[PDB]
Amino acid sequence: STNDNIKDLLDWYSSGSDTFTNSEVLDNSLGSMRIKNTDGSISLIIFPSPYYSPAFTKGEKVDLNTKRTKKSQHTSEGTYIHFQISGVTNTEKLPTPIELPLKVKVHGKDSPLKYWPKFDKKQLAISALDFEIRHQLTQIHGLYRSSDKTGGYWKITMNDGSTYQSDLSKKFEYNTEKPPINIDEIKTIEAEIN
Repeated sequence: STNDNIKDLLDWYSSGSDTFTNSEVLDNSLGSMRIKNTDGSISLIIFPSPYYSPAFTKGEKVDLNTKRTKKSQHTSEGTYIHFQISGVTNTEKLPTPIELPLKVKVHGKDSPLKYWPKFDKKQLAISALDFEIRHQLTQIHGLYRSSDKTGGYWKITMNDGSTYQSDLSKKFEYNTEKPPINIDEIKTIEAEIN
């Protein structure tokens, strides 16, 4: 049996993420952005962190690799609105897609990856990297599904030695999220399930 916190995390990381490329900025105020997607929908995205406050101005193009906070709505005016959190980056692509070095250990023993995607974007928000890492863990490695896989961490080590890390027993700390990083500067990503 697992506790209620672990159940919320299983629901959160087992659903998917929203992906929109080449969207256009309509408005950008403190803590949010109103974006128009190519398919005609509108995205209302919140940015709770003072360290990651997108500075894109009206008219600029951006990419979305984000998560919805609630069900989308059809309004009176007939617009389709998405409610998402974080995940806005520039539209730059890498010369050729790369494979991010992810090594996973479950109870100290190595656990091989299955369906770990390649990435063609130059920069990804840290919350998006968090979603991808944890999603692979819940779908392929059993994270949050039983009581013996409820904690651990993931750690990204950059070429200069600086690191980013998240505790798997808690939801990603959106309120203190750091700015998006260039994925081609990541030396290693390790994930351990206790």
